[PDB]
Amino acid sequence: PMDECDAKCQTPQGAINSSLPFQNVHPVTIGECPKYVRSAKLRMVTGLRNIPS
Amino acid sequence: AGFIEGGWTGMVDGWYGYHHQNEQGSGYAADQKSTQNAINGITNKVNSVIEKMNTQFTAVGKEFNKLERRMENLNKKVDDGFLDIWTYNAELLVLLENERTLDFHDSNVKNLYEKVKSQLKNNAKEIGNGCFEFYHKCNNECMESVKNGTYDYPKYSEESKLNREKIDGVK
Amino acid sequence: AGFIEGGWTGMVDGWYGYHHQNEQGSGYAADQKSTQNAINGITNKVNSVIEKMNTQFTAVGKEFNKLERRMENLNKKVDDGFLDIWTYNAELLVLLENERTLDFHDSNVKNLYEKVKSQLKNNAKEIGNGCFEFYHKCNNECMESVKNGTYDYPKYSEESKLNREKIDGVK
Amino acid sequence: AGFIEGGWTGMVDGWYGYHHQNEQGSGYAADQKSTQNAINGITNKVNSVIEKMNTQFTAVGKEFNKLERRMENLNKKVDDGFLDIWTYNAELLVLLENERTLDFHDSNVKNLYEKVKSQLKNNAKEIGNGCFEFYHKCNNECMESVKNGTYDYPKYSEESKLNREKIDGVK
Amino acid sequence: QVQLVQSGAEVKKPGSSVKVSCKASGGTFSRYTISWVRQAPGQGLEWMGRISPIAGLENYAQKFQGRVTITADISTSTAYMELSSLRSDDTAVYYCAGSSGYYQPPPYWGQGTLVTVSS
Amino acid sequence: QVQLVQSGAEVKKPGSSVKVSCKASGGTFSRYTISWVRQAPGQGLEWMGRISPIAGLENYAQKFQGRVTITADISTSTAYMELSSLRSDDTAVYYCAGSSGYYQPPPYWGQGTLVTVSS
Amino acid sequence: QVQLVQSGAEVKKPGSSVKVSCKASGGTFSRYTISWVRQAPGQGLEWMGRISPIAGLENYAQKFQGRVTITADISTSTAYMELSSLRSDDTAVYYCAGSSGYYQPPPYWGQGTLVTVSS
Amino acid sequence: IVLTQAPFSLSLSPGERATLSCRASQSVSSSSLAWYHQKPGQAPRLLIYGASSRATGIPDRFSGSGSGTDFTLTISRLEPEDFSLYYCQQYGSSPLTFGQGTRLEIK
Amino acid sequence: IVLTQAPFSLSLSPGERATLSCRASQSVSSSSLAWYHQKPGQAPRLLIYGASSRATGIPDRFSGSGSGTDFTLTISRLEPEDFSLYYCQQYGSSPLTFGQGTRLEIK
Amino acid sequence: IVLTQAPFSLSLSPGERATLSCRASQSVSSSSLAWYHQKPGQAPRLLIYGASSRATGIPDRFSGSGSGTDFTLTISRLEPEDFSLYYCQQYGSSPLTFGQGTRLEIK
Amino acid sequence: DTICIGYHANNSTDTVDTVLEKNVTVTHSVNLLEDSHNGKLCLLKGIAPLQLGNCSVAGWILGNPECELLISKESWSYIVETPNPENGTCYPGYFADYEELREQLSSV
Ligand SMILES: *[C@@H]1O[C@H](CO)[C@@H](O)[C@H](O)[C@H]1NC(C)=O
Ligand SMILES: *[C@@H]1O[C@H](CO)[C@@H](O)[C@H](O)[C@H]1NC(C)=O
Ligand SMILES: *[C@@H]1O[C@H](CO)[C@@H](O)[C@H](O)[C@H]1NC(C)=O
Repeated sequence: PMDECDAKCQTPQGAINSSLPFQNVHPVTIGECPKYVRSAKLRMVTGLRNIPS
Repeated sequence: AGFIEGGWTGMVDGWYGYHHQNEQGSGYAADQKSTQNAINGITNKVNSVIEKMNTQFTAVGKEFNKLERRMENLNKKVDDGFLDIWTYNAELLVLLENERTLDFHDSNVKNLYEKVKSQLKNNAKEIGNGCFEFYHKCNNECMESVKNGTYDYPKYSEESKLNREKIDGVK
Repeated sequence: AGFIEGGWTGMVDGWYGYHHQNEQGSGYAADQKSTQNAINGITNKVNSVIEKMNTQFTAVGKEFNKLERRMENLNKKVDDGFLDIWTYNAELLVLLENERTLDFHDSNVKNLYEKVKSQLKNNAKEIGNGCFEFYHKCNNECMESVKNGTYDYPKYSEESKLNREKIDGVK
Repeated sequence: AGFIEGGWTGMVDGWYGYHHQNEQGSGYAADQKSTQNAINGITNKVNSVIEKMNTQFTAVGKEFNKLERRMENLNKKVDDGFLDIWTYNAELLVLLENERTLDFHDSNVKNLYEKVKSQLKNNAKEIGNGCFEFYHKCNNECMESVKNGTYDYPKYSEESKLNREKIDGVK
Repeated sequence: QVQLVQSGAEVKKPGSSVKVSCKASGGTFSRYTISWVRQAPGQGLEWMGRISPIAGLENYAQKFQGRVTITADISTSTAYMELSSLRSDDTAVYYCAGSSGYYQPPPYWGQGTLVTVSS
Repeated sequence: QVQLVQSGAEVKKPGSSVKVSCKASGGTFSRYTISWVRQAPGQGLEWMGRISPIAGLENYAQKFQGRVTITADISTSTAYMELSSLRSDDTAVYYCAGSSGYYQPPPYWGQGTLVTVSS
Repeated sequence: QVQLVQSGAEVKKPGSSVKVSCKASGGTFSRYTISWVRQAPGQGLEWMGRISPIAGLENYAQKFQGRVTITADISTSTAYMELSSLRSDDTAVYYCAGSSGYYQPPPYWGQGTLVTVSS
Repeated sequence: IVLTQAPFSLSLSPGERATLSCRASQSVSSSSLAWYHQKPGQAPRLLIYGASSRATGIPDRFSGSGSGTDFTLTISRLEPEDFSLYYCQQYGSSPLTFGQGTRLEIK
Repeated sequence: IVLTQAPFSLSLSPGERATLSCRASQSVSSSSLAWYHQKPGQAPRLLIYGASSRATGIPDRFSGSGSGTDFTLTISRLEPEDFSLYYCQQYGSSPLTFGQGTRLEIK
Repeated sequence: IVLTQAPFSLSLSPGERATLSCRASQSVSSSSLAWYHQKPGQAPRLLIYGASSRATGIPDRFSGSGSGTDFTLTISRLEPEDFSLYYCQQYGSSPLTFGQGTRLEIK
Repeated sequence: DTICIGYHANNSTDTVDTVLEKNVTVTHSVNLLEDSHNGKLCLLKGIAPLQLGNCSVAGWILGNPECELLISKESWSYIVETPNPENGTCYPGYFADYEELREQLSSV
């Protein structure tokens, strides 16, 4: 269905509004869009190992 | 406790810090300068990974006819090639950055240990678990001074010698 | 010998380890925990490089006609582009991983040196070539204890003080 | 001064080195072996980045007609894809190499500090800013010996003990 | 400099929850720490808590320790403050403010949005 | 868990060599250490040696120190035991067994293959 | 081994500047340190200075400390010596020589080019 | 930490010099008590960064200093724009506590 | 290191409890002497991991403990499946030496 | 550092053995004074690498040694090719100073 | 009297992988891979698409009798067709260079 938002990229599954460099929503896109990656997750550590004393 | 045994829960004021105990009270504090610099480092790293990605308006899909199968397959080859390159690089980049980030943080907490040891020299006993014990009695003012990096080592020189000497044997 | 001078031949029980000599005998042993962890690390690294590669059933070659030379040249451009990217990345990745791997191992052997120094404190003399000499007499039971990380430092405190004191001068 | 406070201007003989002061004169010198090895390392790194690039004679531009717009757009997709990959990798590679290079150099100057401390042991006072002060009087011959890595520690053992003992208290 | 934009006013019944959004523009979201401050009617300011989009380190005022969740997501360049178990005591204007560093006071305050809790 | 499959039986003349292969399936080859064990007819087990596909660290029993070569190649997910200068003394069933770690006993034993050395 | 090729001879008026080029071939430029030496007519050699294309570490003889600039650029595999405020005292043949290391004497000398300074 | 910022109200004529001060139960880290100025209906504006730096964009009429448990804000050449509420914030402390608010009235 | 695992043969009735033990010239690292069970015609099966852990998939009838130079395997509620050969392996030692084999007979 | 390499001229017959030596005000690093041979019209050729190594491509007639502030070059079996100028270079010193040049004449 | 140096720990169960180890629990992490979307079509840079619905591009361009409501819009950010368009060519035949035309009309 169609509705209003501020979209930057859109895939057949729906609009994307995201600053992140990669996406795994869909390989074929229209607009200024993150690169498609086949992976399920790209979680980068910013923090420390969560190992309490 | 100390960085050797594990992190602290309740130290929510920063990634790196101190815990202290003296006759006037106790609790956690962040090393505000160390933490902010570590944060700036990580922030620049995350933003570098994101900002260097070239995002352009695009038109990814292409249509092909029944007798354009070779062209369709080349178009697919191109998409799979780029996708495998970006997937391989993204997975590998994140794994490599994560190893470096975790090592970065371990390095930084150790650097604080060195900061304090260098500053206190022999006026405190190393515990080995990330703690130091002063030989001299230490109040809230010297705790702030050590965290600041302004500890007046000579000021406590005599008191610490006298306390270390309790086990000197012959003198 | 010691890690400073070079590795040991005959120490075939692991990548990292110990050699000891005492009144009851001598020989090599692996630090089994350190070596297995280092191995797990390297194993994960090698497998990561291999496992993250996306292998799909493919059909690489394409045929072109006399008047499809531009298409043939694009197909070639695509193959050369992907090949140079993968070659550059594979060569560079391996060189970078090799520098890190060799540094990783140098770090790990030094970490064992720190493990032992921290545990023995002042009850042993550092040699500087990767060896330690106990001031106290050390039998097979204390050799196992040090390797285990269970050295009962206080147990040998008096013997080591007395032996260090052979050169104390005035007392 | 010392590596802790910052680098030296006038030490133009190498990336890493020494400054010394004694009764016979003073000045800068490079640690020629350390510097040359660091240079060889960096030289190999820069050349690796350059030499592994596959440069082939090429023909980049392609022409397309009015009704070959899909082909033109694929050709463009291919150029943009390769360009973003190479740009991302080149920017990221340089940033990563620069972090490692700067860390490499910081490691190497510290390694010289360790080289000297290990060699001098307790015959010199650590200053903490990158300097050492001999307890014994040191002339030009011992300065060269320390830089060479041939310091005859036992030779100065008695003089250094006697000078350290000026503050021994009871004896 | 960053400018902050907040959601509109809301009215809630006691016991319900409110999620107050804040969006950043005009600068880089990930480079600022977001700190939420409560303005009670007729009274001064009360700090509720802060989050660093990159470092985490969520830090909440003790009064709301078991009630307020502060989040941030660099994906949308927003921050949220979700306050549970609302009381009439919670009627206030909630301000989103940015800071140039984790340990610095915020100079970049947003609009402020009123949340009213009543029957 | 990994399962191990070995080559068939062989008969050799004294002085010749035998290369006994072992292949892994059902798990990751590179994550297991391969240990070769000799079963003498009418007698117990004798350890011959082990290899780590990633770490190397080939370790052989003294009796075969100058005679047996143990290799592994993660490319084919196999391991081999090549024994030179065969004697009638070497008639035995040779077993390939996997271990979850370099310093752990193997729980994953293969089929066993008989090598007979005779005139 | 590297071979060095220099620019041709030049004649300059007092007060002007000369830029003497040197190009390397037959080996890797970036692996050699370039050292410039002055040959006075009727006299011996004088060292002027050296540069490492990768390490920098430009090092000049005191006499020309405020007058000569030595550069290198791995892009073109060349080195240059630019000498300002020329005097008749500077008539000499200027040689480009390579060295296998920064702290080693150069065995790979170039052609030598004469620069004459006169009215 | 307890911050007691508003012990009094203040009433001044434009053009005058006056001071406000904050006291606390413990030290506000190291010189880390910030000052804010709030015009009714507006978000608070930062005046003083840390105990004494002038925040960017703030006029030279504002200055201050202090340490520990006792800090002062000084305003000279007071203008109609300044006749509103003042606050202290312990941004360097564990809780980032705010003061009560002092009001400046126009004579 | 010398491992002497089979000093005797053993003959039991099903349902009975019995023990086997291994002795050695030196210590088997730290608690690293493993136990194996071999059915004729089969590859050895691991029962005990290290001196005392039960190997995955092994029934609760098997247990054991020991240290140094003296280790014991205990089997309770013995079943026909258990009447075969037993071995010790010094997996934590430099050579990974195996014992001789003890046979358990059915009465 | 001051290098005084040419205290004398030398005149020899081909086939003869002779030496040249260099003196200096300070030590030339550690054994780092190199020797050069210059044929008129040619760039200098390196003979001795460091105080004593033979430079690659140099004939066995050339050798030398020294340390500190006093170094010697020896040429045996002198040939017409050798009758030219000789120099010393302090490549291991801060300035890489060169000597004056000694000339060898043919009798 | 005592100073201890430590680091932050909390109640997070998020994990990361590295090259040496897997499933490491981390105090805070950033997901650089976006996996959500709105479930609906939207305005690209503020501009609505041309929604053809049941019509194909050929339907709209040729003016299929059932594409009547699609011929009022004069500008668009992109073109949207249902997954399997039904109203296209209504009088069957070959549409020459159809794939090229759809590239040219992709943004007007
Ligand atoms: C973790 O959760 C428990 C409740 O299960 C809570 O008491 C504790 O304070 C929490 N820890 C942290 C660091 O917030
Ligand atoms: C990590 O956790 C996931 C989810 O529970 C699990 O499927 C995966 O096997 C785990 N990986 C490792 C190495 O433990
Ligand atoms: C096509 O038309 C039918 C009515 O005949 C309607 O129910 C259906 O939703 C329409 N589909 C699209 C994609 O507009």
